[PDB]
Amino acid sequence: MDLAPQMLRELQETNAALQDVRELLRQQVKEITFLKNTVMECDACG
Amino acid sequence: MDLAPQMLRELQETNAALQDVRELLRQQVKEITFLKNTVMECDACG
Amino acid sequence: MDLAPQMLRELQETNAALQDVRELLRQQVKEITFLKNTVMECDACG
Amino acid sequence: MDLAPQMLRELQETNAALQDVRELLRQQVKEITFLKNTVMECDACG
Amino acid sequence: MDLAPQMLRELQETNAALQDVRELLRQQVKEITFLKNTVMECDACG
Ligand SMILES: CC1=C(/C=C/C(C)=C/C=C/C(C)=C/CO)C(C)(C)CCC1
Repeated sequence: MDLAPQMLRELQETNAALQDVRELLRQQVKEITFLKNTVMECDACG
Repeated sequence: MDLAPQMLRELQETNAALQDVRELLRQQVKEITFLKNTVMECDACG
Repeated sequence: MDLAPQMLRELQETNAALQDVRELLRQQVKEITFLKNTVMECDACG
Repeated sequence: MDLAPQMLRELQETNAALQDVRELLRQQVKEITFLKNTVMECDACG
Repeated sequence: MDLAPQMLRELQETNAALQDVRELLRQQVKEITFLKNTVMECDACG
Protein backbone atom coordinates (compact mmCIF):
# COMPACT_ATOMS: atom_id res chain seq x y z
CA MET A 1 0.00 0.00 0.00
CA ASP A 2 1.38 3.39 1.12
CA LEU A 3 4.66 1.76 2.20
CA ALA A 4 6.09 1.59 -1.32
CA PRO A 5 7.20 5.28 -1.58
CA GLN A 6 9.49 4.90 1.44
CA MET A 7 10.85 1.55 0.25
CA LEU A 8 12.12 3.68 -2.64
CA ARG A 9 13.76 6.28 -0.38
CA GLU A 10 15.47 3.39 1.46
CA LEU A 11 16.74 1.95 -1.85
CA GLN A 12 17.67 5.55 -2.76
CA GLU A 13 19.72 6.00 0.46
CA THR A 14 21.26 2.51 0.10
CA ASN A 15 22.80 3.85 -3.15
CA ALA A 16 23.84 7.28 -1.86
CA ALA A 17 25.79 5.62 0.95
CA LEU A 18 27.23 2.87 -1.23
CA GLN A 19 28.38 5.53 -3.72
CA ASP A 20 30.39 6.97 -0.80
CA VAL A 21 31.85 3.54 0.17
CA ARG A 22 32.74 3.16 -3.51
CA GLU A 23 35.06 6.19 -3.55
CA LEU A 24 36.47 5.87 -0.01
CA LEU A 25 37.55 2.38 -0.98
CA ARG A 26 39.20 3.57 -4.21
CA GLN A 27 41.03 6.17 -2.15
CA GLN A 28 42.24 3.63 0.43
CA VAL A 29 43.45 1.44 -2.44
CA LYS A 30 45.64 4.28 -3.76
CA GLU A 31 46.94 5.16 -0.29
CA ILE A 32 47.79 1.48 0.28
CA THR A 33 49.51 1.09 -3.11
CA PHE A 34 51.50 4.19 -2.16
CA LEU A 35 52.29 2.71 1.22
CA LYS A 36 53.52 -0.32 -0.70
CA ASN A 37 55.73 1.85 -2.91
CA THR A 38 57.52 3.56 -0.01
CA VAL A 39 58.38 0.13 1.42
CA MET A 40 59.75 -1.22 -1.87
CA GLU A 41 62.29 1.60 -1.72
CA CYS A 42 63.26 1.01 1.90
CA ASP A 43 67.05 0.72 2.26
CA ALA A 44 66.61 -0.62 5.80
CA CYS A 45 65.00 -3.68 4.25
CA GLY A 46 67.89 -4.28 1.86
CA MET B 1 -2.38 -8.00 3.31
CA ASP B 2 1.24 -8.46 2.14
CA LEU B 3 4.72 -8.59 3.67
CA ALA B 4 5.49 -4.96 2.73
CA PRO B 5 6.21 -3.76 6.31
CA GLN B 6 8.59 -6.63 7.08
CA MET B 7 10.31 -5.62 3.82
CA LEU B 8 10.45 -1.91 4.63
CA ARG B 9 12.09 -2.83 7.93
CA GLU B 10 14.82 -5.02 6.39
CA LEU B 11 15.64 -2.26 3.93
CA GLN B 12 16.09 0.34 6.70
CA GLU B 13 18.09 -2.31 8.56
CA THR B 14 20.42 -2.48 5.52
CA ASN B 15 20.82 1.29 5.84
CA ALA B 16 21.64 1.50 9.55
CA ALA B 17 24.34 -1.15 8.99
CA LEU B 18 25.66 0.70 5.97
CA GLN B 19 25.84 3.74 8.29
CA ASP B 20 28.31 1.92 10.53
CA VAL B 21 30.23 0.52 7.54
CA ARG B 22 30.55 4.04 6.11
CA GLU B 23 31.91 5.38 9.40
CA LEU B 24 34.36 2.55 10.00
CA LEU B 25 35.84 3.22 6.57
CA ARG B 26 36.19 7.00 7.12
CA GLN B 27 38.07 6.26 10.34
CA GLN B 28 40.17 3.50 8.78
CA VAL B 29 41.20 6.04 6.11
CA LYS B 30 42.58 8.54 8.61
CA GLU B 31 44.57 5.61 10.01
CA ILE B 32 46.11 4.44 6.72
CA THR B 33 46.86 8.06 5.78
CA PHE B 34 48.62 8.48 9.12
CA LEU B 35 50.50 5.17 8.80
CA LYS B 36 51.68 6.14 5.31
CA ASN B 37 53.27 9.36 6.63
CA THR B 38 55.28 7.60 9.36
CA VAL B 39 57.15 5.37 6.91
CA MET B 40 57.89 8.38 4.65
CA GLU B 41 59.57 10.07 7.64
CA CYS B 42 61.16 6.81 8.86
CA ASP B 43 64.91 7.42 9.00
CA ALA B 44 65.66 3.71 8.34
CA CYS B 45 64.49 3.68 4.69
CA GLY B 46 65.62 6.52 2.42
CA MET C 1 2.54 -13.94 -3.65
CA ASP C 2 5.01 -16.25 -5.43
CA LEU C 3 8.30 -14.36 -5.07
CA ALA C 4 7.28 -11.96 -2.24
CA PRO C 5 8.17 -14.48 0.51
CA GLN C 6 11.40 -15.03 -1.47
CA MET C 7 12.11 -11.28 -1.76
CA LEU C 8 12.04 -11.17 2.04
CA ARG C 9 14.33 -14.17 2.55
CA GLU C 10 17.00 -12.62 0.35
CA LEU C 11 16.71 -9.23 2.07
CA GLN C 12 17.17 -10.87 5.48
CA GLU C 13 20.27 -12.61 4.10
CA THR C 14 21.54 -9.23 2.82
CA ASN C 15 21.63 -8.01 6.39
CA ALA C 16 23.10 -11.22 7.84
CA ALA C 17 25.96 -10.83 5.38
CA LEU C 18 26.24 -7.09 6.00
CA GLN C 19 26.14 -7.97 9.70
CA ASP C 20 29.33 -10.04 9.49
CA VAL C 21 30.91 -7.46 7.17
CA ARG C 22 30.07 -4.83 9.78
CA GLU C 23 31.79 -6.71 12.65
CA LEU C 24 34.62 -7.78 10.34
CA LEU C 25 35.49 -4.14 9.64
CA ARG C 26 35.54 -3.30 13.35
CA GLN C 27 38.37 -5.77 13.87
CA GLN C 28 40.25 -4.57 10.80
CA VAL C 29 40.18 -0.97 11.98
CA LYS C 30 41.59 -1.97 15.36
CA GLU C 31 44.35 -4.15 13.86
CA ILE C 32 45.22 -1.20 11.61
CA THR C 33 45.23 1.27 14.54
CA PHE C 34 47.51 -1.12 16.44
CA LEU C 35 49.89 -1.47 13.49
CA LYS C 36 50.08 2.33 13.36
CA ASN C 37 50.89 2.84 17.06
CA THR C 38 53.44 -0.01 16.76
CA VAL C 39 55.17 1.49 13.76
CA MET C 40 55.16 4.86 15.54
CA GLU C 41 57.17 3.69 18.56
CA CYS C 42 59.51 1.87 16.16
CA ASP C 43 63.08 2.68 17.23
CA ALA C 44 64.47 2.97 13.69
CA CYS C 45 61.90 5.35 12.22
CA GLY C 46 60.90 8.22 14.50
CA MET D 1 1.99 -4.53 -11.20
CA ASP D 2 4.35 -7.10 -12.78
CA LEU D 3 8.05 -6.67 -12.01
CA ALA D 4 8.74 -9.15 -9.18
CA PRO D 5 10.59 -11.80 -11.22
CA GLN D 6 13.17 -9.24 -12.41
CA MET D 7 13.53 -7.69 -8.93
CA LEU D 8 14.30 -11.08 -7.41
CA ARG D 9 17.17 -11.59 -9.86
CA GLU D 10 18.82 -8.33 -8.81
CA LEU D 11 18.57 -9.38 -5.16
CA GLN D 12 20.09 -12.85 -5.62
CA GLU D 13 22.90 -11.12 -7.50
CA THR D 14 23.18 -8.62 -4.62
CA ASN D 15 23.76 -11.53 -2.21
CA ALA D 16 26.18 -13.36 -4.53
CA ALA D 17 28.37 -10.26 -4.82
CA LEU D 18 28.08 -9.48 -1.10
CA GLN D 19 28.83 -13.19 -0.55
CA ASP D 20 32.29 -12.59 -2.05
CA VAL D 21 32.99 -9.30 -0.23
CA ARG D 22 32.40 -11.16 3.04
CA GLU D 23 35.22 -13.66 2.41
CA LEU D 24 37.53 -10.94 1.05
CA LEU D 25 37.24 -9.09 4.36
CA ARG D 26 37.95 -12.34 6.28
CA GLN D 27 41.22 -12.82 4.38
CA GLN D 28 42.14 -9.12 4.51
CA VAL D 29 41.95 -9.12 8.31
CA LYS D 30 43.84 -12.45 8.32
CA GLU D 31 46.92 -10.86 6.76
CA ILE D 32 46.50 -7.51 8.49
CA THR D 33 46.95 -9.40 11.76
CA PHE D 34 50.02 -11.24 10.38
CA LEU D 35 51.44 -7.90 9.28
CA LYS D 36 50.92 -6.77 12.86
CA ASN D 37 52.60 -9.80 14.48
CA THR D 38 55.44 -9.19 12.04
CA VAL D 39 56.33 -5.61 13.01
CA MET D 40 56.09 -6.50 16.70
CA GLU D 41 58.87 -9.10 16.72
CA CYS D 42 60.83 -6.97 14.24
CA ASP D 43 64.37 -6.44 15.63
CA ALA D 44 64.54 -3.03 13.92
CA CYS D 45 61.80 -1.53 16.10
CA GLY D 46 63.42 -3.01 19.22
CA MET E 1 2.70 -1.23 -8.92
CA ASP E 2 3.13 2.39 -10.10
CA LEU E 3 6.73 2.65 -8.83
CA ALA E 4 7.73 -1.02 -9.08
CA PRO E 5 9.99 -0.14 -12.08
CA GLN E 6 11.74 2.69 -10.24
CA MET E 7 12.72 0.23 -7.49
CA LEU E 8 14.32 -1.96 -10.13
CA ARG E 9 16.61 0.89 -11.23
CA GLU E 10 17.92 1.32 -7.69
CA LEU E 11 18.50 -2.40 -7.14
CA GLN E 12 20.36 -2.74 -10.43
CA GLU E 13 22.45 0.27 -9.37
CA THR E 14 23.40 -1.34 -6.04
CA ASN E 15 24.50 -4.37 -8.07
CA ALA E 16 26.80 -2.33 -10.26
CA ALA E 17 28.33 -0.56 -7.27
CA LEU E 18 28.71 -3.92 -5.49
CA GLN E 19 30.79 -5.21 -8.41
CA ASP E 20 32.91 -2.04 -8.14
CA VAL E 21 33.37 -2.44 -4.37
CA ARG E 22 34.05 -6.14 -5.00
CA GLU E 23 36.77 -5.74 -7.66
CA LEU E 24 38.33 -2.84 -5.69
CA LEU E 25 38.67 -5.17 -2.70
CA ARG E 26 40.21 -8.10 -4.58
CA GLN E 27 42.82 -5.57 -5.62
CA GLN E 28 43.34 -4.05 -2.18
CA VAL E 29 43.81 -7.55 -0.78
CA LYS E 30 46.16 -8.30 -3.67
CA GLU E 31 48.22 -5.30 -2.52
CA ILE E 32 48.10 -5.94 1.23
CA THR E 33 49.28 -9.51 0.49
CA PHE E 34 52.35 -7.94 -1.12
CA LEU E 35 52.99 -5.55 1.77
CA LYS E 36 52.90 -8.54 4.13
CA ASN E 37 55.28 -10.64 2.06
CA THR E 38 57.60 -7.62 1.79
CA VAL E 39 57.82 -6.72 5.49
CA MET E 40 58.57 -10.41 6.10
CA GLU E 41 61.47 -10.06 3.61
CA CYS E 42 62.87 -6.97 5.36
CA ASP E 43 66.47 -7.42 6.49
CA ALA E 44 66.15 -4.65 9.08
CA CYS E 45 63.96 -6.93 11.22
CA GLY E 46 66.22 -9.98 10.96
C1 LIG F 1 27.69 -2.94 -1.90
C2 LIG F 1 26.45 -3.18 -1.05
C3 LIG F 1 26.46 -3.74 0.21
C4 LIG F 1 27.56 -3.18 1.04
C5 LIG F 1 28.88 -3.62 0.93
C6 LIG F 1 29.87 -2.97 1.80
C7 LIG F 1 29.24 -1.88 2.66
C8 LIG F 1 31.08 -3.56 1.54
C9 LIG F 1 32.09 -2.93 2.39
C10 LIG F 1 33.34 -3.47 2.19
C11 LIG F 1 34.35 -2.76 2.99
C12 LIG F 1 34.44 -1.27 2.62
C13 LIG F 1 35.59 -3.32 2.78
C14 LIG F 1 36.59 -2.63 3.60
O1 LIG F 1 37.82 -3.16 3.40
C15 LIG F 1 24.97 -3.77 0.71
C16 LIG F 1 24.94 -4.92 1.66
C17 LIG F 1 24.38 -2.54 1.38
C18 LIG F 1 23.94 -4.30 -0.33
C19 LIG F 1 24.05 -3.74 -1.74
C20 LIG F 1 25.20 -2.76 -1.86
